[PDB]
Amino acid sequence: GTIARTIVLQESIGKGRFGEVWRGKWRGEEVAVKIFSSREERSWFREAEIYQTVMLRHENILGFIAADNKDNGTWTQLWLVSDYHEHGSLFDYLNRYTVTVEGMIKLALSTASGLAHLHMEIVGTQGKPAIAHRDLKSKNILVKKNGTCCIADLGLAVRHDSATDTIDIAPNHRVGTKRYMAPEVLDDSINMKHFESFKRADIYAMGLVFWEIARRCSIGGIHEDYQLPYYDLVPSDPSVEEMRKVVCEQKLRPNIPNRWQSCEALRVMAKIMRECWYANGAARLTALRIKKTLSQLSQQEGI
Ligand SMILES: Nc1cccc(Nc2ncnc3[nH]ccc(=O)c23)c1
Repeated sequence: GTIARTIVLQESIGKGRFGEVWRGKWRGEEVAVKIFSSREERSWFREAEIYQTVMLRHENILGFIAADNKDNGTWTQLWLVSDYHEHGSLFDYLNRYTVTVEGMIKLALSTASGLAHLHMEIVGTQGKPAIAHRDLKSKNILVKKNGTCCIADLGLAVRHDSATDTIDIAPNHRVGTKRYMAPEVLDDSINMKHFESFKRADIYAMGLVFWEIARRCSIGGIHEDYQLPYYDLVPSDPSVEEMRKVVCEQKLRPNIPNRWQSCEALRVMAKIMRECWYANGAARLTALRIKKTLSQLSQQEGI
């Protein structure tokens, strides 16, 4: 179509399970283009569908531009064009850098604001359904030039129909990254007919992302090396069974160092992590509550 024909692909930046991401140039601006082959149409259409949700746009959700198709004369490519963020993922960003207390708050608060907006239902003519991500992880969050985050990779999301309490794709199977799966997802006790259960599972994964950020907070030169949650307990690419034995059976969570109690910002962050990590989903903090807590901390710090 008219958009893909005017875009020049410059570099393949990533190869995921669904599609390949490229840095492209559109009307002289950098854009990110996710390309799927003809046989991945279901995945491409679903992601285009979630990104076109009414009232979805928010400073902390990846800016979607357009879905399109491009025929090179041999095969057709299915495109999803979005805003380009040079830092890339929060995973890449935390591996490369350490952050200040201010930097940590900015990353955590923006992640929570994006999640609170996904989770929020807006009632009306131009109403927005509540949305649950189902695959929140530091590799699915991007860092913007201003040091704030935006949630990306919404292709596995589910949308709620509030009047009937029904989910748009009626999920009957476990999806997402095994390492970040909530205890109720790992042991398959989650009620997949209960939308609030998917919001609660996202909060647990956001808790693990906050732990990743806090390790990289550098105070008086003190900080931890980058690690994925459960790095000390499971192998790389862990199985459901491996995760379940740790999270559900032994009931372990990532370690919270006592030295996070000697700094106010880290203390608040530690308290949030613990309250995201309860085995009972109903006891977890909401994304709005986390946003309110970190907004108060940001104000106190003068960011
Ligand atoms: N869901 C979705 C759809 C289309 C592109 C993307 N990825 C990106 N978007 C914007 N900047 C980026 N920078 C670096 C790596 C990326 O992967 C990236 C995700």
